Amino acid sequence: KESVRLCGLEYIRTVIYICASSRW
Amino acid sequence: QDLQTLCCTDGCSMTDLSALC
Repeated sequence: KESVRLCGLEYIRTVIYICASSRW
Repeated sequence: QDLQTLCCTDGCSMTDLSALC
């Protein structure tokens, strides 16, 4: 189990980025 | 224990984030 470690803002920023890109 | 919370410990994969998308 190896993944990226995002904390709060870092996580949210990465999530919204992917979510937005997938909507574009 | 939370997905975002444990992300600062265990970590979340790109795929996992896509599931949230």
